[PDB]
Amino acid sequence: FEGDLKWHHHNITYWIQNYSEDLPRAVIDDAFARAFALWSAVTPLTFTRVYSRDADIVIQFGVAEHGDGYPFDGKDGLLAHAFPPGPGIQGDAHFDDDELWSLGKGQGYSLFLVAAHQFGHALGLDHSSVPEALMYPMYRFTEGPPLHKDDVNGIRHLYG
Amino acid sequence: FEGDLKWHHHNITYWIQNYSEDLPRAVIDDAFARAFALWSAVTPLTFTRVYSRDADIVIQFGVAEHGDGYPFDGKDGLLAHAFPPGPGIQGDAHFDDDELWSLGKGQGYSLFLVAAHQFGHALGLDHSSVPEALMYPMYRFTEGPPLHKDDVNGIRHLYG
Ligand SMILES: CC(C)[C@H](C(=O)O)N(CCNC(=O)c1cccc(C(=O)NCCN([C@@H](C(=O)O)C(C)C)S(=O)(=O)c2ccc(-c3ccccc3)cc2)c1)S(=O)(=O)c1ccc(-c2ccccc2)cc1
Ligand SMILES: [Ca+2]
Ligand SMILES: [Ca+2]
Ligand SMILES: [Ca+2]
Ligand SMILES: [Ca+2]
Ligand SMILES: [Ca+2]
Ligand SMILES: [Ca+2]
Ligand SMILES: [Zn+2]
Ligand SMILES: [Zn+2]
Ligand SMILES: [Zn+2]
Ligand SMILES: [Zn+2]
Repeated sequence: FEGDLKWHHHNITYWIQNYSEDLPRAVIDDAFARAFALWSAVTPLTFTRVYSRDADIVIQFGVAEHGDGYPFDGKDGLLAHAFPPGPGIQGDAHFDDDELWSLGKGQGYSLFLVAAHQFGHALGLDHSSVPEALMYPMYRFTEGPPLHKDDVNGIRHLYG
Repeated sequence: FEGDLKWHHHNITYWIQNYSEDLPRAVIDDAFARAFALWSAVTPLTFTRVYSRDADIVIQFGVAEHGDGYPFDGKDGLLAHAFPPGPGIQGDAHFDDDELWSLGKGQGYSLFLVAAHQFGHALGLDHSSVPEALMYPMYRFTEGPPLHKDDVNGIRHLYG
């Protein structure tokens, strides 16, 4: 509630600028697609993968300094970040490639879960006080449906 | 916090209820004393160690669910928590003993710097937006003085 920053059109586009070596390109594309699908279902927004610098949400993996002014910190600590909606850097989502990206139970962080969390930020969502919620600021691996009442109440407040 | 929760007396008392086995008791006593020393310089408050359950700030090391419905999660993730000022549970500071507590550069998390962050919450400070600030909610080890302008502006907003 320093805003509320939101997108001002429904058909949001995204560009996967570059890839991590941790997973196959196809797997990465799918993790990101699944992560948008979670928000797609609960909002009037649609997400279209495009191959253009002019996409609303540009996705990159970057280690340390990746030229937006906000260095990653090597392994652990900061996992990723996303800028709230608006023009340019705003809306973009950056994943620290000093982390080990994976999917499923085990090593590293689920690219899916972390992307779903970053994309909530890329839609204008802040952190939730609810510990189970996707937008709670602490990563916990879960096999369960990632969205909870508080996440859905949050986007509904913005787009609903 | 909610309505700027703050203490309404100047002589704040604390009780170290139990001890982690990670460090000598004497080192633990001194780590916590130093953490209070940092907030006493910039505030009207003084902190007196007492040996009573009626202390304002009760300090304890615990694991998982530990009595307050706000459970810890084993090694890593959540490090500690403290409650804003007020009666009973309010003001108290809990340290996850599934973490390794240490001092200096190396293993584990510095009890001194974590205590200092927790005690700022136990005085009524919320999280800071400024990544260097002691009240920034990401642990980074540092040898430099812990307080930054944002922390001290925060405490002065509460206690003048
Ligand atoms: C803003 C970004 C750069 C980014 C993000 O959230 O997008 N990240 C920043 C996150 N940090 C925060 O912005 C933040 C904001 C508000 C609150 C919090 C927070 O409350 N964390 C818990 C704080 N802890 C306690 C406390 O601070 O007293 C307490 C409230 C439980 S703590 O135990 O974790 C803790 C304690 C002490 C300290 C400490 C700090 C300084 C000195 C000494 C100690 C730090 C943390 C964290 S991140 O770390 O790379 C990240 C984290 C989680 C996810 C995620 C992925 C999938 C599913 C769910 C989550 C993705 C990315
Ligand atoms: Ca953008
Ligand atoms: Ca990192
Ligand atoms: Ca990686
Ligand atoms: Ca923990
Ligand atoms: Ca108390
Ligand atoms: Ca321990
Ligand atoms: Zn970035
Ligand atoms: Zn977040
Ligand atoms: Zn507790
Ligand atoms: Zn904190």
